[PDB]
Amino acid sequence: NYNGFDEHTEARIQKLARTLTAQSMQDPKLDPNSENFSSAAWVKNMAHLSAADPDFYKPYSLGCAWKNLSASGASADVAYQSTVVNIPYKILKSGLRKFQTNTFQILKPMDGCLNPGELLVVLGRPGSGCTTLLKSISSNTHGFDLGADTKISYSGYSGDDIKKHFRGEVVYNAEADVHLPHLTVFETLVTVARLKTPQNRIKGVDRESYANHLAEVAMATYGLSHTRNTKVGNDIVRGVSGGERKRVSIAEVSICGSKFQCWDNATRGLDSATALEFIRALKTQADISNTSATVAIYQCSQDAYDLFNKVCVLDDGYQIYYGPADKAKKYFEDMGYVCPSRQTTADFLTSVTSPSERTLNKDMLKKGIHIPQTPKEMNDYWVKSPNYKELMKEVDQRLLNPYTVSYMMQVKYLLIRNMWRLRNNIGFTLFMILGNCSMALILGSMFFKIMKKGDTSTFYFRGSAMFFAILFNAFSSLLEIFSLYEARPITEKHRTYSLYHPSADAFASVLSEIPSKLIIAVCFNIIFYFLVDFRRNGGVFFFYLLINIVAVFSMSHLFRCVGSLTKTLSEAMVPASMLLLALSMYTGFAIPKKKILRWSKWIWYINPLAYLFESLLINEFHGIKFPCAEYVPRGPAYANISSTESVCTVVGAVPGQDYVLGDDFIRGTYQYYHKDKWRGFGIGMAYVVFFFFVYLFLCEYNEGAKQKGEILVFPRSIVKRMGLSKSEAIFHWRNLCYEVQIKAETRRILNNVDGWVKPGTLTALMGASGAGKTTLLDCLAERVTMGVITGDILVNGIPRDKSFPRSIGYCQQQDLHLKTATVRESLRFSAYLRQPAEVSIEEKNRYVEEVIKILEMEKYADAVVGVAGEGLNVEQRKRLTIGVELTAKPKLLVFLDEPTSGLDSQTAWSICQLMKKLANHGQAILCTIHQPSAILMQEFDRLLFMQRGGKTVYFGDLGEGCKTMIDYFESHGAHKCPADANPAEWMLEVVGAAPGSHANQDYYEVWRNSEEYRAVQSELDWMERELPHEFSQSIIYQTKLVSIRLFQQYWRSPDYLWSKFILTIFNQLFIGFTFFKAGTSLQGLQNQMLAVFMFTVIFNPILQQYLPSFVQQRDLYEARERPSRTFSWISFIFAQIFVEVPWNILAGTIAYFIYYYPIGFYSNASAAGQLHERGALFWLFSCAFYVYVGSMGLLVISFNQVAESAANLASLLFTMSLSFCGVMTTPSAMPRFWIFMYRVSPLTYFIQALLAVGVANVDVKCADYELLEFTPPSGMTCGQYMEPYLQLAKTGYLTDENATDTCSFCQISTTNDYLANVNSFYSERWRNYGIFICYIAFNYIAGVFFYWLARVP
Ligand SMILES: Nc1ncnc2c1ncn2[C@@H]1O[C@H](COP(=O)(O)OP(=O)(O)OP(=O)(O)O)[C@@H](O)[C@H]1O
Ligand SMILES: Nc1ncnc2c1ncn2[C@@H]1O[C@H](COP(=O)(O)OP(=O)(O)O)[C@@H](O)[C@H]1O
Repeated sequence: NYNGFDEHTEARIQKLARTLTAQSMQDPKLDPNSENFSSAAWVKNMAHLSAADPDFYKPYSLGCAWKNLSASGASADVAYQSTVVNIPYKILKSGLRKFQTNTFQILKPMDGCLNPGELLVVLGRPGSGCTTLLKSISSNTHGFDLGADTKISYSGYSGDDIKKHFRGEVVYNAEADVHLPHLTVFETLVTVARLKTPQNRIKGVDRESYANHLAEVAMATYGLSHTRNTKVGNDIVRGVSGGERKRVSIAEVSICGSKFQCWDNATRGLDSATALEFIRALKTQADISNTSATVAIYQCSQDAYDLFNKVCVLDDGYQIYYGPADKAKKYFEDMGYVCPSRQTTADFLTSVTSPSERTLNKDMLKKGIHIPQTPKEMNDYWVKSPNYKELMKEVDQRLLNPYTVSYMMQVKYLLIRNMWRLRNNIGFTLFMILGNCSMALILGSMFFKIMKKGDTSTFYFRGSAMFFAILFNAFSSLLEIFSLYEARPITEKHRTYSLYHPSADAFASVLSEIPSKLIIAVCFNIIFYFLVDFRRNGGVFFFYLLINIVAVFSMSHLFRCVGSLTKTLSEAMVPASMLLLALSMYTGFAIPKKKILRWSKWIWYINPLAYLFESLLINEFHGIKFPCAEYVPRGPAYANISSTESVCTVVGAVPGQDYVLGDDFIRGTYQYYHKDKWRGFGIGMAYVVFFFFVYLFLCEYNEGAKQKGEILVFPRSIVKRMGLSKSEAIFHWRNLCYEVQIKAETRRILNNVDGWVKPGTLTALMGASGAGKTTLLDCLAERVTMGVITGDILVNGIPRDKSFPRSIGYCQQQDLHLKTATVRESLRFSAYLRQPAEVSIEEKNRYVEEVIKILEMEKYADAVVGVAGEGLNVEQRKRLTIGVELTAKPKLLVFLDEPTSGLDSQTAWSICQLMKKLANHGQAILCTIHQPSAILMQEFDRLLFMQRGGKTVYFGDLGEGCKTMIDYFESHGAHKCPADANPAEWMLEVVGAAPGSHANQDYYEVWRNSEEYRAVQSELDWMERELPHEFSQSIIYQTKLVSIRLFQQYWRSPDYLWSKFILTIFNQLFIGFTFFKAGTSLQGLQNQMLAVFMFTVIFNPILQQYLPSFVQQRDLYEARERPSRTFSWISFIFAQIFVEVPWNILAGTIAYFIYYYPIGFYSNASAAGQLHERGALFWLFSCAFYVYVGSMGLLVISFNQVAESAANLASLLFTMSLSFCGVMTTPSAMPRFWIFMYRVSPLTYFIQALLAVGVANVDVKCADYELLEFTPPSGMTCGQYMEPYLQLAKTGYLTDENATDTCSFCQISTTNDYLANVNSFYSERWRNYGIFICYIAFNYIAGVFFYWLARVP
């Protein structure tokens, strides 16, 4: 626990000061070693030492005064939900409404003043304008605008002053949880203390020693010195606790030296003890550094409220009170509202703004004196108050009278921090290194057997191997965008502190990835270059290595720029995919620079990979003569030949040559000239530098954070215009015990628990964290999977059946609903699937309307659930949860887990009122309650109080004012309950884990031996004597409803569908028009092969775009719908399949139309008289490919938990399939080992069939440079000369069969002969289609099976 600078921390800070000064030496009030030390002065000295630099004019302390502070913002309309059809018009409308609005008064004029060293607390129900006030007084006024009369002064400096010259002294923190998960607390603080060492003025101690001491004192002051070596952690990363993480925020801003602070959601997710610790850390900072700190908080504890100097109270943007915290209660008591004895003053002030919870004074209503009731009247009363006169007499008097370290040091310290991140999360780094190296080994091994010979038969494979080398080197670095997005929030926070240039963070993040890039570019390249057997000269190898290093750095900087412009990785996967396709496909291998069309030659000219690949090919081919592999006149009749009467079958060949010069081959095929060897390096370095600087400039400026109104979405159709079933049976349990085996061998978590719930009764379940409240609720609701349960649960004395889970409603604490569904649609979905099938749908609709009316939500009964930020809010989301569990007509009970937790006192009271209403309608509610107020506690009928380990201490009716419980506890030697004490806190103090957690005795024993225990046992015996289809709907009906809901999710998911379709359109149109009418020359056929190959590379983006949808539906299902027995996993998976399939078919049809015809396959079909059949088969293959991408996404996401891991696995499998497809290396040249991968990969059959359907059954038309030129023997024309050869090699043709001087010879006479080399046959098209369909079926079946394995209990 943290007690706010208590003597412990004074001693520990003296220890730290002794350490520092002894190290350095290697007035007595400030001397660590001599007696009479004062740690408070010591730390305070440091505050001066960093603030009072004679060269930095930062103020010692900033107050704040503000009068007439009005804040207004653009009115909040109802934004109709975006669907996949209406979003284009929405976009156009938004564009016209942004180029060519009425306002809402967020905050009515306010006054106030916060002096240095004071704590201000802002109270008010959500929506009252607390966040806007904090942003206004801290000058973070973006998304709204202040009035012309607003006068705000920071002890002389205007808002326009701190906004420029002192920004970072005035800080607003919407959250105190944003941190870097993998840095330890000490690392997180020492990096900041290094960036904030006034190092030009400290003498006698190394800058690092002083930074260490400063971070150590910051941990000591704020109670974190135990977490020195613990990872700061996160929600998903275990580490320090939430309270300790918020105190790390406090210590970090303390080191940063801010003077005016605002904490908006300070104690979100914190129980009273931890929230009080946080407020105590703020108080410690206030009196150690003189920092005025404002906070907005909910359910402020009285012990936490006492710490606050001043209170501001808001109501609908009106200021009802501003003054000392200890006078607010009395001020509102004079106004005419009476505080119930057991109400904390924070709760009293916040409830005075709640028409249904205020207790107006009757005495002043006897004499008929006016009491303001509406917020306008309360403000009109305050402005007339005498307290307002005092406050203004102070505010008037108050108004009438960049970085500590250089840029290089900032870069150095942030680089050290980045390395700390790397070695604290090394696993990802090792994954990158080893995955790249192993892909190197595999893919290079694929090239092992063919490069040994070194003949001219290896030229295409040399091209393709160099293509692989450059692509892999270029795109290896792309995993660091994850770290970029992970660090952006922290960079923004540290920017709002005048802590460092964001350019410094960008530059340091670039530098921290160099070691990984070099390790990869060494290991991968050594393995690949050795195995692929490129030129063995050391010089050429090192030139290759340098080119690859330049490639990786250029692409890393380009995609850092691309990621910088985007907000989330999902928003970047589309443009990044477009750039990836362009760069990869115009690199010079998929389409030689000769073959590129006039419309897209500029792409090749601006592609750094193009020049780098040119340099690589020049390096690999230049100057080495390759012996010939086969000459075109061949066989028996062609043994006696003169040199000039036979060529090599390769582009650069010359008749009579024993070899081909690689230079000629590249000049002819690619048009690369040795004079361009070093141009590629120069241009690559130019782009490296330019995009590095663009990345810095983008990270420096293009950032922002804007405010937004709480907007309901209300689907467009709406926007155009705009009883209960009694719980029937008693439920009870007896001698219930529970055990697990995970954290220990037979670790008990519920121990001899017993009790009951009856119709029309509200029973609270209480106990400190742990104590198995949620565990007991899960055990009773038959909701647990692990552990074993003994003791008997019963309904009317009979064991609970196997249909029991459908008779109980269980409202989970962390409610989760389909974010696209509306409230009414969600309720009706719940009713349609859970209520009995014999009930008509009209009756279910009527009941849903009745439930909507009961819970008071017809004002938002057609609102979209949305997210926590937009759509519904916490209160309305909890109301929807309760309604969803109610609309299933639970026969027996409604279990509620912590329905109030996380809310403010007024909405928690509204929830408790709803629960009491339901218990009055006839329901039987057993709700778990966490740290309730006395007013909330009063509403409950019965109480079941447990100790840690689920040891029941008191079961019974608590009675009025909790008097029965108080009497039971007092009558057994408990210390009495003070008349102002909350009874729940009192009983957790009597026995529990509350601060002061010592119990004079163990009260489980007292219960066991009590009178009430025997009363409970007698009643439970009498109930035992009183006793005298796993789903509600058929699997088909469940699948119908679930698939309908998923279709309504895809529709209304415009981002997913439109990213899918525009990615398909761009990628496929770009492939089609890059190879626009590629023709039927020998290079044309190869270009069409590589085009059909590029068609597949849309695999990964489509799968990754898809996976989040399944993950969302899966989270909803597993969390809520599975335990509720709403529908079976069969229905869930079949919906995930049926919905995905049609959209993928549509995408495949679009791709077919924009790919088949532009590339020219249709003319190839027509010339063969096979137009319609080949077109239909090509369209079938396109649709099958997209359906296959969907099915493989399902297969990988079925058993994987996170989407990213499933995407990585799918990418690995697709890489294997594509690499061994037989296109980058023919199976003949493949090593004997890898043929299995060439047989099992679906893309072999897909691409073989698709290229056969594209180019087969037409005549080859060799281009001028492709034709072989030689001369015939004496006296015979080339027809006679070549006739014997054509007799055997039944393919090839002569341009002039009768020519006698020199003849041009094309190897292949028909595209079928070329395809046979690729092993693609037009006779196997339908067989290959069948094989691909079987692949799709296997994917879906295996995905269903793996979901049943890894996920279904
Ligand atoms: N442009 C705008 N900016 C901010 N709020 C706006 C705007 N337009 C309307 N509002 C509304 O004004 C009210 C101001 O409340 P504000 O969000 O400032 O405090 P709060 O919501 O009580 O605090 P918290 O965000 O901590 O819950 C909100 O209900 C919001 O929906
Ligand atoms: N991984 C686990 N395996 C087995 N039991 C667990 C595990 N995690 C938590 N528990 C048990 O479940 C309890 C958490 O739920 P519970 O305590 O009922 O919620 P609350 O703390 O709100 O009452 C813990 O006290 C612990 O005894």
